[PDB]
Amino acid sequence: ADVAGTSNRDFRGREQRLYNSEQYNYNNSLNGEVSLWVYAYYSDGSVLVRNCNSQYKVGISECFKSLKEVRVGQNNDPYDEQEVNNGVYYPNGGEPTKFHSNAKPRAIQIIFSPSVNVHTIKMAKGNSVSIPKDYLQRSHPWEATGVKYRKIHVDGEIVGYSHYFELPHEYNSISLSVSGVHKNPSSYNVAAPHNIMDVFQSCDLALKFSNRYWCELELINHYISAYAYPYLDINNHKYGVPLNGRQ
Amino acid sequence: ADVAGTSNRDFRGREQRLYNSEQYNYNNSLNGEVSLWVYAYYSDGSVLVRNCNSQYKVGISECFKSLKEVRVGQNNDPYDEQEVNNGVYYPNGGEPTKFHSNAKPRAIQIIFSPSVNVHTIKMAKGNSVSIPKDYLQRSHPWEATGVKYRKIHVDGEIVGYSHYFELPHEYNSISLSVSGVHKNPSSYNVAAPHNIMDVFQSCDLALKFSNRYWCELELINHYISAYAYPYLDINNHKYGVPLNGRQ
Amino acid sequence: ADVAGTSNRDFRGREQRLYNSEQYNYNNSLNGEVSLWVYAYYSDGSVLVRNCNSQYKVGISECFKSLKEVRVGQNNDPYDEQEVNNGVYYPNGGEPTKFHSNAKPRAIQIIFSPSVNVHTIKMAKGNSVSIPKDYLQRSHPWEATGVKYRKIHVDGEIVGYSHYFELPHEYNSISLSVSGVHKNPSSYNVAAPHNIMDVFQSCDLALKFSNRYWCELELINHYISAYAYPYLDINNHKYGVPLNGRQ
Ligand SMILES: Nc1nc2c(ncn2[C@@H]2O[C@H](COP(=O)(O)OP(=O)(O)OP(=O)(O)O)[C@@H](O)[C@H]2O)c(=O)[nH]1
Ligand SMILES: Nc1nc2c(ncn2[C@@H]2O[C@H](COP(=O)(O)OP(=O)(O)OP(=O)(O)O)[C@@H](O)[C@H]2O)c(=O)[nH]1
Ligand SMILES: Nc1nc2c(ncn2[C@@H]2O[C@H](COP(=O)(O)OP(=O)(O)OP(=O)(O)O)[C@@H](O)[C@H]2O)c(=O)[nH]1
Ligand SMILES: Nc1ncnc2c1ncn2[C@@H]1O[C@H](COP(=O)(O)OP(=O)(O)OP(=O)(O)O)[C@@H](O)[C@H]1O
Ligand SMILES: Nc1ncnc2c1ncn2[C@@H]1O[C@H](COP(=O)(O)OP(=O)(O)OP(=O)(O)O)[C@@H](O)[C@H]1O
Ligand SMILES: Nc1ncnc2c1ncn2[C@@H]1O[C@H](COP(=O)(O)OP(=O)(O)OP(=O)(O)O)[C@@H](O)[C@H]1O
Ligand SMILES: [Cl-]
Ligand SMILES: [Cl-]
Ligand SMILES: [Cl-]
Ligand SMILES: [Mg+2]
Ligand SMILES: [Mg+2]
Ligand SMILES: [Mg+2]
Repeated sequence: ADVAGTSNRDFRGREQRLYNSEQYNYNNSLNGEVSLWVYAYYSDGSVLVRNCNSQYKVGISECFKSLKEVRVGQNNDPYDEQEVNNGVYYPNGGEPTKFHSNAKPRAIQIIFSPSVNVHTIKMAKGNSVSIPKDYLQRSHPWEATGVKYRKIHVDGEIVGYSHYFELPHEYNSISLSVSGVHKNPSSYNVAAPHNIMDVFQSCDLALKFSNRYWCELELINHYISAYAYPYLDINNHKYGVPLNGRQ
Repeated sequence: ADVAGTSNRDFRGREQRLYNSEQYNYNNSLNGEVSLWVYAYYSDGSVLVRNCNSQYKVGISECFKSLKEVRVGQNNDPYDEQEVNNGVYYPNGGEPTKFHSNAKPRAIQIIFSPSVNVHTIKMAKGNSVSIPKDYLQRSHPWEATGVKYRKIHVDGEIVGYSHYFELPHEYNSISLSVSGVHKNPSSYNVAAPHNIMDVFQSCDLALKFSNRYWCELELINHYISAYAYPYLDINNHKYGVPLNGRQ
Repeated sequence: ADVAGTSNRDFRGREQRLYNSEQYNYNNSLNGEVSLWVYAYYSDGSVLVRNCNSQYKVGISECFKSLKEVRVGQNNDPYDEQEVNNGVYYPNGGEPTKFHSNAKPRAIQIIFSPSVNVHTIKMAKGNSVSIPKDYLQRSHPWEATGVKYRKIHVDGEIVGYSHYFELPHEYNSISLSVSGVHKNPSSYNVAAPHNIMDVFQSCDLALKFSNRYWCELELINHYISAYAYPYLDINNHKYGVPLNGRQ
């Protein structure tokens, strides 16, 4: 046989490159996943991830309470934190023993898989009682924020998209929903009658994941890297696995 | 300049009236919210609200368990109340220490924003195991109850719609889902192929809110009134903010 | 009058047969329910049921954590079980006091009502972090498993469909979503524009039920049999109520 890495008959080499290319392009096919991660960062350094993986379109919807840090199996002062909720839903509306709950997110990162079309991204960053813009009567139910999404590049390939905003002020008390649609460069509407019921089933079939990791290092190591997910850390370091045309 | 309140050149006055009119009519545009509140009233006077706010259509789905009173951070006798659940799912099916759980709702109020079309309202008021009408085989999955919805009028304007039913009998053990569609007097189908994927995204983007307020006064003060929501209290008093054509 | 059971004028007899036939065929009409049960079996003999009942289509979506046994109001070692979660999401990723959590399901049974079309059934049996097939890039978001569904026959009638798989190995750590579409032998697309918004409302109106029964006997007695649901027990015994053309 020919010698490895010296000719066009390194079929092992060609097959490796095709395997990676097939995965990248399958993901971008209408058969492929579109994935969304919402990361809530807490002052103790831990990070809640909410993930959804689905065909055609994907989303996550959270309220003020559901974004708050919960240390499973540890003390979370639930009565006091309910009083925090009451005090955040209406000024002077509760009697907690604290001014600022350390369970409040300090920041949010939204990351999409590279199979999203950024022009379809929508976000409702609402107030603490789940209104998009102060009052329902004046609220568009979303903002289209795609132009703010940064490309996560690795080795010249887009491995994902990130929108990051901090919540450093005392009044940064939010509710949050996010939605994105899978790329479709064809003119075949996946939600027209020939395929519409499959998009309804995709709403059923969407897989969700949630966990609170004790720090960003642990998240990077045992979540992001373990499962070939894209990420951007606090030092602007990019994570992900480039696949198209690559060995 | 002209003197305030004496001529057609009170532009401040005209702008105020337009601001309010724009909010009312924006809410009724296809860009606007449609909102649903389900209020569960408990014997201790507290009130659970479940709220969802979304474009195009909106709904809430609850089971017997999820409607039960939960006092966050206080004693809820969870084992005993699981035995209540077992005893309510099947007669003589549990061993709780009580005949009637005070966590059971005594009444339900359903309120829609004025941007709902009442002809589209649907409700599945089911039994304790989440069947609409005793057995699945005979169950239509909803009832269309719009004709029972009362207009909440303030200053001659419809600020919302209410359907209220008490659950005063021991056998009033329910599951509950409710759905309504945003007004659309145009013939443009928001869920036809030109816009269908946006209605799917609206399912993602819908913002939800839940809280248990200690009484109806507190609910009126720090929830309803605070956020310009419609309401009807036990004394048939109407709450809401009239906007169309008004300063 | 004629004597009972001796002539074609036993109208009581004819009405009984029609009552049962009407229920069976109503269930199969587009007005009827389609229902899904996911049963998670635990080593202590208890069984979690997740049920959804809806028009047009139905589904259930669970993650690794949500399938785990929870004994309401009893000790569940929540910190230790969070460490189990960490150790199952990534090998050697936690520090629980155990090798195998007895809260892990030992098996799953999926049962559909007889009103499902088995060709529409889809399942995403994913890994512990809610990826269908190890990595998102290579994942079709479902498998179509209808050919594996067994008919639950009683008295020669199909009363439901079952797919059952055990999880007996230590590496059988899963996430799970399932979806099925209601029979529609007509060419009228229930999700084409004439009726599409009603299918969106059906997503709102779907009723859900969850409970953990202490054993299969109790499940059979107070859940399955009580509410005329189909079932298949560990001894391959079939349960359900035959209705079509029957008294
Ligand atoms: N492209 C490129 N890579 C370099 C160079 N010098 C060092 N490198 C490293 O080599 C890596 C690329 O190697 P290859 O993947 O084999 O080269 P390639 O440009 O991708 O070409 P093919 O994969 O064969 O089509 C990069 O990730 C760099 O870190 C250079 O001059 N050009
Ligand atoms: N319309 C009306 N309001 C009265 C009358 N007497 C007292 N009011 C009070 O005045 C309020 C209405 O005042 P306005 O809003 O300035 O009058 P309007 O009828 O709405 O007329 P415009 O807003 O200028 O178009 C009502 O809410 C009443 O409580 C009356 O005779 N007619
Ligand atoms: N069909 C049938 N059933 C039998 C026979 N012997 C005993 N059985 C029992 O009788 C039951 C059926 O009785 P029926 O329902 O009155 O008879 P059928 O065949 O359904 O006929 P119709 O309901 O009158 O149309 C079955 O469930 C059997 O358990 C037999 O020879 N033929
Ligand atoms: N020294 C080099 N000279 C020429 N091309 C390079 C070199 N290093 C990498 N490349 C190529 O440049 C392209 C972009 O790779 P690069 O490493 O810059 O991506 P990146 O990870 O986004 O970079 P960075 O994260 O440092 O901004 C790839 O096609 C890669 O093969
Ligand atoms: N004394 C009055 N004479 C004439 N018109 C009035 C008077 N008070 C209010 N109105 C007008 O009548 C219309 C209805 O207002 P009204 O106060 O009756 O509404 P409402 O809050 O639904 O009343 P209620 O709650 O007392 O039944 C409004 O256009 C308002 O401007
Ligand atoms: N002894 C019998 N002779 C003839 N027909 C019978 C007899 N018993 C039942 N049947 C008929 O046969 C058909 C199938 O009934 P059967 O009792 O076999 O259903 P099944 O409950 O699926 O059976 P099994 O669970 O024992 O496999 C029905 O129409 C029934 O009326
Ligand atoms: Cl494709
Ligand atoms: Cl419009
Ligand atoms: Cl029909
Ligand atoms: Mg290369
Ligand atoms: Mg006026
Ligand atoms: Mg018979």
